[PDB]
This record gives sequence, C-alpha cells and structure tokens, in this order.
Amino acid sequence: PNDEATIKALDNVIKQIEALSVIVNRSEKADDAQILGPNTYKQLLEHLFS
Amino acid sequence: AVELEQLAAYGLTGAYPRTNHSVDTIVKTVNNISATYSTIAQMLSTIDLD
Repeated sequence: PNDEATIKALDNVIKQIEALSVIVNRSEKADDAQILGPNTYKQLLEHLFS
Repeated sequence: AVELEQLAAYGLTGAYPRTNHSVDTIVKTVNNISATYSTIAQMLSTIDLD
C-alpha cells in the first residue's frame, strides 16, 4: 500500500466533516402584522328644515 | 468473438503471437495492479470499515 494516499483521504474526509459542522441556521424574518395609520370619519350630506 | 473469415485466414498462414518485451516489465505491471488494490483496501480499512 502507498501510505501517502491514506493520509490524503483522511485529511479530505476530516476537512469535509469540519466544513459540514460549521453551517449555522439563523433566520431573521419580519412579522405579518401591518402598521396602522390615523384616519378621520367623514360627514355625509344632510338637510335640516323646521 | 471473432468471425469465421478472420479465424480461417489466421489459421491458414500459421500465425503466432510475438513480442519484444521482457519478463520483468509484465511482472512489474502486475505488481503495480496489486499495489493499487492494496492501497484502496488499506484506505477503506482505515476510513470506511464500519
């Protein structure tokens, strides 16, 4: 056996495992709530007589 | 697989295989094949044997 291929294979598999073990899962999504604004009731036309 | 005409032409002329290489080159090639198999087996035994 060529002892220099085993070392390279071990290094490669160790690098793969180390790379796979650093990935993090973090999400910073917003919320579905809607910001509300001010409003004023409007007046419908009316007629007054006595 | 060989066709009939080729075999007949080979047998009519009394052909025989011929070579210009020595014995040691062939055994070196066979040793190389065995070394490759041993390298792969050693890598599998030291990494993948579970």
